[PDB]
Amino acid sequence: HWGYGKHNGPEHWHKDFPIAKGERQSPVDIDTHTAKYDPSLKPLSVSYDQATSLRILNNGHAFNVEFDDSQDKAVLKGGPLDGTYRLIQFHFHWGSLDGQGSEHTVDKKKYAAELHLVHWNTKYGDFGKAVQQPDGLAVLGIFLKVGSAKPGLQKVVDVLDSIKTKGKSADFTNFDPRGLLPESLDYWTYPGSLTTPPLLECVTWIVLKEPISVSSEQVLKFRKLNFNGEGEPEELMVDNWRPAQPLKNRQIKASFK
Ligand SMILES: NS(=O)(=O)N=C1NCCCN1
Ligand SMILES: [Zn+2]
Repeated sequence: HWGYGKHNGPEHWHKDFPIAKGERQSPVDIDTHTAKYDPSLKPLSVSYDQATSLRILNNGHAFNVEFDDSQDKAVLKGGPLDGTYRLIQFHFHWGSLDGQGSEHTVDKKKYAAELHLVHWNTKYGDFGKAVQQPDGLAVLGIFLKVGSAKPGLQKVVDVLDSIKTKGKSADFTNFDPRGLLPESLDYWTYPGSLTTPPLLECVTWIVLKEPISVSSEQVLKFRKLNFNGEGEPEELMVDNWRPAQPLKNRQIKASFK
């Protein structure tokens, strides 16, 4: 099964998932000079005041903070999107070192990590149907740089000891994802894919320009997680990022001048 190692990592995924070489794969490098301001875009509406977090899970690839998506409670609207997208989970990608870890890059710069808030289009009724559609998902991507601590991340960091290994989960109610957002909602957007198998080409990506700052100690605790299950030899969960993929026939649009 797929992973991030030399024998099962990104260069191998195309054998089981041929769409890995498709026309709208993610992530990509965002060339800031080539992206074009689009005055047709609207501000992003991020409405997370009623979000209901439930659980945090180590799935062997990353950890997911899961939300109750049985009602419009935490939704993304506006920007490039038509209609309403419900938050289902967020997770991160990160490196073994502070100079790598993001999936998207900005003028080839790698950030220490990247947060993905995953939302599905409510017109398709749930997530499994949404992933079969070209406009099924919207992923809000936020870069993490190492600097000052992000207070709203600390509850996540402090629960990681309890989900060290693959398949472990813990209650994670009453978490407010508003505390993971930067001040500005300026963004880039393009049509892409999931960055993990099955790599489905269902995503409108919305990548914020402003990174959030996290402390070195916060990201160090991400790097103490394990890819392996309990009782198995320890494999640190680091470098769980897919590199940039060919842009092919796409244009990245900017919401800002
Ligand atoms: N990293 S990612 O693009 O968000 N890929 C995902 N794969 C499975 C479903 C949700 N997300
Ligand atoms: Zn992701």
